[PDB]
Parts: sequence; C-alpha cells; structure tokens
Amino acid sequence: SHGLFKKLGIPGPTPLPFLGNILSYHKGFCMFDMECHKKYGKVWGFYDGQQPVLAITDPDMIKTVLVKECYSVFTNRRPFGPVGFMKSAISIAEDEEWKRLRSLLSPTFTSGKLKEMVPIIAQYGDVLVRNLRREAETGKPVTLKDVFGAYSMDVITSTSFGVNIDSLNNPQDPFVENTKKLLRFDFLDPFFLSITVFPFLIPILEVLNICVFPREVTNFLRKSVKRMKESRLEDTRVDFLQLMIDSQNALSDLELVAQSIIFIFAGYETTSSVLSFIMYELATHPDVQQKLQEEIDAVLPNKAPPTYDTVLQMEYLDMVVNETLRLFPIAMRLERVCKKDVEINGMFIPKGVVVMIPSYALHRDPKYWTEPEKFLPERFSKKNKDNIDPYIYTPFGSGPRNCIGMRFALMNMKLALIRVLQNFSFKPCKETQIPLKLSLGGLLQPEKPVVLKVESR
Ligand SMILES: CC(C)c1nc(CN(C)C(=O)N[C@H](C(=O)N[C@@H](Cc2ccccc2)C[C@H](O)[C@H](Cc2ccccc2)NC(=O)OCc2cncs2)C(C)C)cs1
Ligand code: HEM
Repeated sequence: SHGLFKKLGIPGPTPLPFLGNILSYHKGFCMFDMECHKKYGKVWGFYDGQQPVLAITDPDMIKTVLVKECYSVFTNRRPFGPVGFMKSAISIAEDEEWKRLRSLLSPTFTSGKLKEMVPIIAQYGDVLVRNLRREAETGKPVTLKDVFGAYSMDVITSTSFGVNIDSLNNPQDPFVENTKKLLRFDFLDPFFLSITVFPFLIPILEVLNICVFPREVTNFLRKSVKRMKESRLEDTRVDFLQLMIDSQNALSDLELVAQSIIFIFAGYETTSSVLSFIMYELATHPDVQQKLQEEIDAVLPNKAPPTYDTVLQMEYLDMVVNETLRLFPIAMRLERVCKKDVEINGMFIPKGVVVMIPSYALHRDPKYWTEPEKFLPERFSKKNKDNIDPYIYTPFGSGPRNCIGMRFALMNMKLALIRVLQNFSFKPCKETQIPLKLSLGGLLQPEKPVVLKVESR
C-alpha cells in the first residue's frame, strides 16, 4: 500500500511502517496540510496508517469530485470508527441509503420554512441579550461558548422538534452537557489514534458494541428524542420532526433518532463555535465591530427587530461571517472516497483512495489570498467578491453532499449577531487568549474557551 503514490508519480512525505504519516499530525493536521502544500505543490499523497490519501488543490479537479462525479464515484465520506446505530445518520450513510435520507430531509429548510422560524428564533434572541446584559452589569469575563451554546441548543430543539428545553435558563441543562460529550475525537487519545491507524479494529469494536459516541450520551439522546416524538403524536408546524414522523407512516425508530442526533449536534456545537470565532474576531478588530454596528443601526434604526429580509440586506455582516469562516473553517478538510478507478483532469485515481481537499490550507494559500493570515472582511465585498474561486472557498462544502443546514445556520447566526451587536460591544480582557490557538482535536475548536468582556452600549 505504501508504494502507491510513489508508483503513480505523486509527491508526498515518506511513510513509516504501519503508521504511514500519522505522526505528522502531532502539531495538527492543518499545519501538516499547510507544510505539504508549500513543500509539494498542487497535489500530494500521504498515508493514514495503510489508507492512501490523495490531496488535491486544483479548482476544476475539486469541482469534478465534489460536483460532477459525486453520484458516480465520490459519493461517500471516509468511514471513521465504530458507529453502531449512527451508521444510519445521514452524514454517515452511503450510496442509496444516503440518497433517500437526503431527499427525505431536504424539504426541511425551504425558503418558506426558514421565514416561519424567524419569530421563533427571536424569542431566544431576546433571552440571549437579557443573559448577556447581566454579564455587562457585573462586568465579569464571559465564556462565549456557554451563553452562545445554550442559545444554539434552544434554537435547534425548538425549530426542529417544536420543544423548548429552555437551555438559556438552565446552565446544567442535560441536553448541552450530553451533546458536548458526543464526540471527543482526539489523536492524543489511544482509542481514536488506534482506530484511525488500524481500521481493521472497527469491525471488532462494532461486535463488542464499542462506539465512538459514548453509550451514556446516545442513550440520553435516544430517550430525549422519543419523548419529543411522543409529545407530537399525542397532541391535538411541519418541521424536521414531522417530516420524519410522516415517513414512518420507511424510517425506523432508531433511524429517526440518528438524524435527530446529527441535527442537534450541528445546531448546538457547530453553530456556537462559529459564533464564538466571529465574536473573537470582532473583539480584536474594533474598527470592524464598530463598522458592523453602524450597518446594523442603519438597517434597523433604534434596535428594531431583525426580519428575514433585513438579515439578507446586511452586506458587511455577511462579509464578516464569510471572512471568519475563511480563517476558522469548521471544514478543515473535505473528503470523498473514490469508489471506483477513474481519471480526472489528467490525473488517475485508484479505487479505495480517499480524495482530500485541504480547505484550511487552501483558505490561507498565498496564491489566492494577499495577507492570508489577516482578518480583512473587505475581500468579500461586492468589489473583490467575484475574484474568489467558488471551489477554493467552500466553508459549507459543495455538490450533492454539501451542508444541508447552510441557509438555516447563516440565518440563525446572523439573527444572534444582530441582536447582540445592537445592544453590546465585545472587548478582549485578561483571560482572552491572543493570539487564538486552535486545539489539535478532530473538530474545529480553540484550546482554551474564548473569553470576552461584554459592555452595554
Ligand atoms: C483522520 C481523519 C479520520 C479525521 N479527519 C478530520 C477532518 N475530516 C476530513 C472529517 O471528515 N472529519 C469528520 C467530520 O467532521 N465528519 C462530518 C461532515 C464534515 C466533514 C468535514 C468538516 C465538517 C463536517 C460528519 C460526521 O459523519 C459526523 C459524525 C458525528 C455525529 C454526531 C456528533 C459529532 C460527529 N456528522 C456531523 O458532525 O454532522 C454535524 C455537522 C453538521 N454540519 C457540520 S458538522 C470526522 C472525524 C467525524 C478530523 S479527524
Ligand atoms: C456554521 C455552521 C455550519 C457549518 C460551517 C457547516 C458546514 C458543513 C460542512 C463543511 C459539511 C460537509 C459537506 C461536504 O462534505 O461537502 C457539512 C455537512 C452537513 N451539515 Fe453542516 N454546517 C453547519 C451547520 C449545520 C446545521 C445547523 C445543520 C443542520 C440543522 C447541518 C447539517 C448538515 C448535514 C446533515 C450534513 C451532511 C450532509 C450529507 O451528507 O448529505 N449543518 N456541514
């Protein structure tokens, strides 16, 4: 296996027996991707254990695997460990299975359904400002992840299940406590390092009922979803939950739970993380924060409530969101398994190979971005906008397998940002880590929580 890239004429770091190039992930795989792009150029290959991983950076080639040949050859993501029943979760499912889950869940975020959620989200936006104002009162340092996380949990559960768990008023909320423990992918943990280097273990762990997701956490989610499912079949809004309930009358019970777990995690974890990164960038760039507040005041004079339409009018807010996602992409890498031998744009790719798009590296690539390490919202303005390649910058992925919650995530975060900024200003304090350093974990997260001071306007 370790002689594949050598044989095909593809550059790459020399692999070690059994480990492949996995030890290079000691200072984060993003740095590894950066160094490989600089050292080897437009394409290179490395090995995760025995698994060949081909990294591509050419726009047209990226478009070919993410869009053109999605259903035909690059249909699924890389298997990543024992998943138990979560094998049915849409993001983990493959081929035809994934195809039906996709069409089934697709109606969830139509433009019409998104608009209906605005007032629902607003209730939580109001509680968010209230909680933050308390922090502004005491003047104590604020851990963004907690407050923004509770807001995110409340929003995803209400809009998806029509149930208000009121996380914004219950700090030890079991939903957040459990969800934040759902997946702690860490290469320093022997379990995750082992299954990544030796995939043959996966089948064995599945028999043993050993899962990457803690049994205690999934049990909790399973019970929680059942409860909410009941409250709906017993009471006298077509939402995520309804869509799945309707299918049952070919979706099985655990299967419905599997999708629910994906939505809860994405709505809570992924959303609150990006909000934290955005507020960090705003606190360390007062001119950007000041300028953003002015746009909001101009569009919504005297703290007027935001609306679906006015959210879309805010050009700078959108430039700020996009720029933060460029520097801190939750998708540090995008991947597709090559499920059959094929050539694309002049390059041959053997079956079984994992094709990887080093997003984090491409976003900081000194060919497409001047001053790549700088937070400059202007690069996304109408003027410079069209000069950004649609396949170099894909924070939500692209093609048939892209983020199904993209429009909801952008709308929800923007609603939060608006309410918060039309009431407060965030400033860095003593507990604020600057520069901000990312953890080496599998998911996009800073090493120490982002802490900031909130001041009332
Ligand atoms: C060595 C290798 C295995 C590793 N790769 C990475 C980066 N890459 C490329 C990944 O595909 N990492 C994977 C991942 O994020 N997979 C994903 C889609 C994706 C791809 C790239 C960037 C962001 C989202 C999806 C995985 O099926 C998971 C599994 C899961 C279920 C419940 C709670 C947490 C996780 N599904 C979700 O996390 O959906 C949540 C979300 C929805 N939108 C953004 S995240 C895994 C490790 C789970 C980190 S470690
Ligand atoms: C700012 C927040 C978010 C970001 C940055 C984001 C980003 C991504 C990315 C990069 C992928 C991988 C796509 C690919 O491989 O091409 C993904 C997949 C997915 N996301 Fe998100 N996401 C976010 C929020 C959400 C939310 C809130 C939901 C749902 C409510 C959601 C549901 C999904 C699903 C189900 C998938 C898998 C799609 C499939 O396999 O068909 N995401 N997301």
